[PDB]
Amino acid sequence: QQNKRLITISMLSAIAFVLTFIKFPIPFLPPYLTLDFSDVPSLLATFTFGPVAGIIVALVKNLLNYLFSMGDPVGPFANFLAGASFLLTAYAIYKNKRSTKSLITGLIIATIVMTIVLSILNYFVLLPLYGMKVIIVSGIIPFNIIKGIVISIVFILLYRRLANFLKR
Amino acid sequence: QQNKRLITISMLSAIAFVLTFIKFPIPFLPPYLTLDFSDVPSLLATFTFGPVAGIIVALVKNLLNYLFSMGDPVGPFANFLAGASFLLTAYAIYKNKRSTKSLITGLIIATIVMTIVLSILNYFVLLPLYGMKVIIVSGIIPFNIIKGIVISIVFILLYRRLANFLKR
Ligand SMILES: Cc1cc2nc3c(=O)[nH]c(=O)nc-3n(C[C@H](O)[C@H](O)[C@H](O)CO)c2cc1C
Ligand SMILES: Cc1cc2nc3c(=O)[nH]c(=O)nc-3n(C[C@H](O)[C@H](O)[C@H](O)CO)c2cc1C
Repeated sequence: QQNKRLITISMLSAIAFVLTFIKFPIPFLPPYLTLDFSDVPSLLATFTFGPVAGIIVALVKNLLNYLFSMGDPVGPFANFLAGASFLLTAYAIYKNKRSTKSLITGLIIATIVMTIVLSILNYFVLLPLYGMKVIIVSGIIPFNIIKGIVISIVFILLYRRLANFLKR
Repeated sequence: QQNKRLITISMLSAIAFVLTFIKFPIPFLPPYLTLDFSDVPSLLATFTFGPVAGIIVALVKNLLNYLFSMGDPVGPFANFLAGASFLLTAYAIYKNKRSTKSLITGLIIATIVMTIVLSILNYFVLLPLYGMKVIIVSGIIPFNIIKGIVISIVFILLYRRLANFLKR
């Protein structure tokens, strides 16, 4: 039971960690911003268990990616922050009344939050990925948008294909 | 707490799943027997939490490997059985009185069990990896032995290098 939740959380983290390495920077946009579906399983986790289940996934994926894809000891962090802010608000919307109309709108406000909060913390995190400008933040945002959207599209498709033997 | 256990179990499963693909059949021995350290983290899991924590890891690693490295819908199973039999007895030895002397001997009896039980179930599982002879079982055993040993050596080294800031 508790163990059933734990087992699946683990599987989702495994797949996420994997997809962590299938990253591919965006044309015309900065390359420290890479983009992967290490976040889609984070979302299946959250719309199956808690948002806490979700956060566990975004978090474990990022830690592992840290040790290994090291040399970028911040990138991991930004990827977590986006993951969690977005998954949190998106759940903090699909949470309330009803479902599907709510899920999708939860994803739209989700990417909007994510982009805001991250363009903010990016004006106090782009600096430490010097350790390891405004025009830079307007290479940032365009990115965040597409991540929001695309993760949403992919998530949505798969979450759909759960109807299969979720029932039928 | 419960969540701390769950987090680390997840990390260990992620690393295991990964190491699942770094496999490399043994010279002079059959090639459906591949050999990987997808089992070492299973062991760190068990000598840190339950043997149940251990089994969760050997199990999640094998499931994922199933879906993906499919085409071998039995290999996954045999890898689980070895993993669990060995990790189980090895813990069912380091469990009792004292530690280190017990840990190592737990690994010795562990590989001896694993080899026995698997050469057994292999005389009623080599057949279904036709679906998907005695001389074959004496390409099997020599394998099982080296897996026991080598996993043990590797496990032992790493488990050691936990002294670092496990304390100092
Ligand atoms: C400086 C820096 C900024 C990042 N900003 C974002 C971001 O704003 N949104 C996002 O989804 N991922 C972001 N990432 C994550 C990036 O896609 C991923 O962590 C890669 O591992 C970086 O190589 C950022 C990474 C770095 C290093
Ligand atoms: C027919 C068959 C027998 C196997 N026997 C063993 C075994 O005896 N011991 C072991 O540790 N792994 C065994 N494996 C696991 C193998 O190393 C791994 O799971 C690969 O996925 C097989 O291609 C076996 C796999 C197959 C297909």
